[PDB]
Amino acid sequence: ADIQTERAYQKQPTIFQNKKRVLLGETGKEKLPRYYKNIGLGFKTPKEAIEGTYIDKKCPFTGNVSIRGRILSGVVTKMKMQRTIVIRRDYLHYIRKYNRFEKRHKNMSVHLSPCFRDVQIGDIVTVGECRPLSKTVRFNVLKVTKAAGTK
Amino acid sequence: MKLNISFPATGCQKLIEVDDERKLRTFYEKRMATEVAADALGEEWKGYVV
Amino acid sequence: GISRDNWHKRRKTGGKRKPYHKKRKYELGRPAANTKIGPRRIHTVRVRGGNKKYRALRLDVGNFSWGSECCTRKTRIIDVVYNASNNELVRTKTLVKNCIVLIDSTPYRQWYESHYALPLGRKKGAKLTPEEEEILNKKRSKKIQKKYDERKKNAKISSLLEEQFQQGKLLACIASRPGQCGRADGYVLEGKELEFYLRKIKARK
Amino acid sequence: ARGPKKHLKRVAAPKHWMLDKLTGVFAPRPSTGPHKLRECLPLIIFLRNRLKYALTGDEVKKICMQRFIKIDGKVRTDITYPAGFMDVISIDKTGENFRLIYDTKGRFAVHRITPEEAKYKLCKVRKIFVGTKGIPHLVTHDARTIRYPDPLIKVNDTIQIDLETGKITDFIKFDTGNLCMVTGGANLGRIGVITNRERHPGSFDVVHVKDANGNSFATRLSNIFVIGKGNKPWISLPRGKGIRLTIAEERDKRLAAKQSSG
RNA sequence: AAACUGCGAAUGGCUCAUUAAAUCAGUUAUGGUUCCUUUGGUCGCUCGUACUUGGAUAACUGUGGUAAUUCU
RNA sequence: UGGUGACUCUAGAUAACCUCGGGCCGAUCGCACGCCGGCGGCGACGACCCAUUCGAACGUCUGCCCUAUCAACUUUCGAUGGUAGUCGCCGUGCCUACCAUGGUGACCACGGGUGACGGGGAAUCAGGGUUCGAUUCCGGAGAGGGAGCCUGAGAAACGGCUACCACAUCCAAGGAAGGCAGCAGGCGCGCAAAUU
RNA sequence: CGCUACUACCGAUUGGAUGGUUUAGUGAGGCCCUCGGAUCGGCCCCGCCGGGGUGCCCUGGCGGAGCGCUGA
Repeated sequence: ADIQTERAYQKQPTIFQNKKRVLLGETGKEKLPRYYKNIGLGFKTPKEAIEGTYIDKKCPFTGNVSIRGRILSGVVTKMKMQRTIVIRRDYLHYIRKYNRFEKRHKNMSVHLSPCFRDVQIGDIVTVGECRPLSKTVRFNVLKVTKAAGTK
Repeated sequence: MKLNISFPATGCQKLIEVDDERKLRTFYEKRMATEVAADALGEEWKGYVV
Repeated sequence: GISRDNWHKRRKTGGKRKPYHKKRKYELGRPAANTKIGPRRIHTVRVRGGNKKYRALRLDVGNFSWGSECCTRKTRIIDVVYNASNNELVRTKTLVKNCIVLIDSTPYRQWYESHYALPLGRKKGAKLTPEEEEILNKKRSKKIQKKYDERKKNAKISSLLEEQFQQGKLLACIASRPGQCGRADGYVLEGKELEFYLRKIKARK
Repeated sequence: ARGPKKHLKRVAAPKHWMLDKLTGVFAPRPSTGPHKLRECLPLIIFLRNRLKYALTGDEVKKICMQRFIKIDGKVRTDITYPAGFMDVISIDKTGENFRLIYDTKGRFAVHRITPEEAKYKLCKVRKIFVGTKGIPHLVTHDARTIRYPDPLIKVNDTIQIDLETGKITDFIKFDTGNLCMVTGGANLGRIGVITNRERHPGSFDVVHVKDANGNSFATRLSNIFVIGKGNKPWISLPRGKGIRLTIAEERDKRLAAKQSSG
């Protein structure tokens, strides 16, 4: 489970990992301090974020992003990108002339932190608005709700 | 060609029109801000540097 | 000129984009500051709002930090050995952020001598240079030697750090952007970061 | 486009200036100042359109350049100077002082005050921050930075400052039961007692206010300006006491006044 | 009066060619930026010729060049 | 110290650095005549930096006309994402290198057309709708067509500059000077629109 | 079906008309030449007597050059 899989060293920029230790008081890797924050609006930090080891600069809990703006929801449809998933948001648009609605949808590419493991296609995810993380990504997954049709 | 000579010590200037090429030959092929001994312009210009 | 706008880019669906205006001044880009190693030459560029950016073109001196000991000194930059973005940024020796550089160890070594109270380390070949052994042996009172001993109690330098200090060079990372601030600062590599970058350089060579 | 605009079309001007459309194409574009463009009152509007002391903008310029107008105790020669909520306008030559207070219809009333009450004003604080060697600071709705404020003064409270010295004299905490004024929105100009505040994290808070006659309304927290402790005001209220009358009672009062007075 | 300096000339006015999630409208964010001016306005917080320092250059005076310019 | 729903916020502390193209902590003016080599009151103008005053810029949550005789589109040329940088005022494939194959579509993608600037809004009232909106307010764009810049806080400015393209003015033929979709006025075009 | 009131498609046509729509080359340009630097500049080694903290030497106009020193 190597973390350093890139050409540059991966580490949380806040945590200093070169502090001097004591020889007689150290036997094995003692601890690596973990940087994590609690995002607002009542969202609880997942356990895997606090006690994990992954490095994600776009993670809402262990990264540099701040959640602000719209809190949305959607269902996972594709998981074929690194730390990024595609969710679909279905809604009904009212046509005034016919007094009726039509089904419409929009796909949003949202960032999924490694603190959410075993997220499946069809799960309901709560996303929060953040700064542009890529060309199309502007939302971060904050909570994953398992689908009713799951194990 | 005409020559616009000035004497900064007195602040006096005089434009003398000369059409005499051999008097101008001493200035040819010399860039600005170069000091040239101007004795060929006239018999009264002896010992003059312009 | 060079533009940083996004409306020249294909849409997320892949469709073509038709511009509604021509290039604006606030969307401009500027040529890179390929900050080589050499005598200090920094050009100043005026930016939006009247502020100033320092476009460093040549640098051989930087303010690097020894994080574990919290000892940052002005040091000379000797070489670049690793770039995590492009190999040609090492071959052409440009100073950019997060690039691994060789720096002198003389200021940190001298501060360590001012720290030195450790037992016999690496003093085999000796130096025999007078007026230098004052900073190691000196004449000192009892409580001053007691303080130096209590400092020696907590002196511990990694073997890789020692091996670098023997050669007179240290591995460091540029934590500043020389093409934007004119300064090539950073910190000396230590610990697992040092091990990782040593493996990277070894595998590259 | 290409830098800031310097004009204001007369029909794009704030509607509470009560400007008419046939006078000209332009309205006096208020200069930058302690109050926002859409919730200020340019000195020319007050001196000409309200007080009728001047007939044209040139006469307003003459009055202002004679150094007769003082806003918050300072002589202001700018005829488009933005004067706003709780600002004190003192004209010494004619010996009258005005306080810019919204009337119940959302417009700046000509509210005359005694010269004793013209020596202070109420300022809602916008932020408190610490800077420059641990020195607390305080920013008001009036864009005034007051150093070394009382540690009990927090955001959304209103302080009372003496105009001559520019120092905090007293303050009122933001709490239920305190009298308040609405400075924006549909309920702008209304005065009542704060009854309940609903907090919406990440969004705007809602404050519920009740009048003296029991009418209850609500507005966003940014629109609340607490006037006094409890139900008594620290400043003098306009001819209407912040009560908004329905159009039926307005018409009834107008008809009764027409009947009684001949 | 001239001329140097400062400021404005990026507002206003005109037109609708381009432009089909582009522009725009309502909503929200900048905790991801800059901001002349206005208004408050850190402005003896640095620990070894100050009773006022220095190349200049316009206007002005004179010599001019070009068929010609708000050229010089 | 003090805040926010949430800071890698603010404040504090130690080690240092601080740009040829340096960096803030003042080398100046205002008619009254006044005080126990000296002090003083009002101002004006500057100037770092903090305060969203005016903004600008960037985020696409939702909403836009006709067309399938347009069904698949994007990925030597970034196409979607990740990592590290460059550049930028800043977030970002914005650009570069490496890595992973993604991303969008019959809930109309992509392509084409529009006698398409968008909106506030305008033309009958049964109710519902159908058309229109170049046009005085708001937003955008452009200054013959492109492109590139200087100055500046702010312009890719055109009653600023520099080129090329198309027109076009004076010339002594060496050269010089242009941009009315500003107000008026001309010509042309026209069914179609005013006073130098 | 031997008359006209009756543009386009097909044109053994490539005869023509504001027609830039992309390859491949060339190529404008704020000269951001790190190869460039006769000119322009208070000491730099002097002419010499402007005059001093000593009509007696830390001097107030470089007359005046030398790819030697530095400066946009």
